[PDB]
Amino acid sequence: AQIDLNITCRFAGVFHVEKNGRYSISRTEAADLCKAFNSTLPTMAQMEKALSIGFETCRYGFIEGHVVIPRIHPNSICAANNTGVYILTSNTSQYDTYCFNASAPPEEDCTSVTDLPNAFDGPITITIVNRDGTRYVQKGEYRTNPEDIY
Amino acid sequence: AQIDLNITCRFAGVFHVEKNGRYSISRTEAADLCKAFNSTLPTMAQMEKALSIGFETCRYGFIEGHVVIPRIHPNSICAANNTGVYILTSNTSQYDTYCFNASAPPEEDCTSVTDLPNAFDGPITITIVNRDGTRYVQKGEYRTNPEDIYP
Amino acid sequence: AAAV
Repeated sequence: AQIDLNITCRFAGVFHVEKNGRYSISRTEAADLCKAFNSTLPTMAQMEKALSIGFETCRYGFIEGHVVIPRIHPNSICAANNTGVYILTSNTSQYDTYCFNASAPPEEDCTSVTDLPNAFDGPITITIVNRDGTRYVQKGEYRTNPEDIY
Repeated sequence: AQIDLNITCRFAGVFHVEKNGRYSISRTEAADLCKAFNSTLPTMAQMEKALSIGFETCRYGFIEGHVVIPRIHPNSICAANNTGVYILTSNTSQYDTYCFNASAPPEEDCTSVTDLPNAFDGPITITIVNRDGTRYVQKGEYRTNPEDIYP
Repeated sequence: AAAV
């Protein structure tokens, strides 16, 4: 079993995590992922700060209490051309996640991430994929909710 | 550097290709990429047939004459609950692509794709990622437009 | 010869 975690640079601590190239993360799994990155689901304030200094994606993802997509440049395929932190109002399915790392520096940090640092023992092949495509592989687990496992 | 090509199973010959986990394919690169898979950009009729047997994604991609997203079940995160082979009007950005293969069978073919079969020599590490997550890596190139390779 |  494989899990690829594709991550962005951090913007004021905030980063995006996509699992296996598809919307595949539940709210409980999102919280477990952020914890495994020594991170937390972002607050709205944290997400607004990240947007303000250049953070955008074309993907919906969890933050604490909401599902959002941060948009800076209007694109017709990303939140119907809206800009700002766009809040999803039919927020029922699986998404990606955002995470906030309190250790990160104030602006943009693209420093290569070489493992999932706070995973635990398990048999899953877990790969961190950075922005440049570099891949780092370990064996472990991070999910704590049985309903995410089966 | 490296290029990951994440592909779906084929439905009536139609499949989706996403490059490097984000919208990153131009129309010229899309045509080159389908050619490298022994395939062509689908017609609308080919997309409709694929849709009719269960093909859908949450991604926009090139076809012949349009950029579309095939939707069976409404989802607010995938063309705002629209259904059908939904046509994107403002269509000037980079997307994913769809491709049609004439050899593929009429229903769903999930046979592992273990290389990019009609590429040519080059220095790029190209990985095919199948729907089941299995990865197959080669060296090559498939892009023929300098503007795609060196923006 | 002409497969995906």
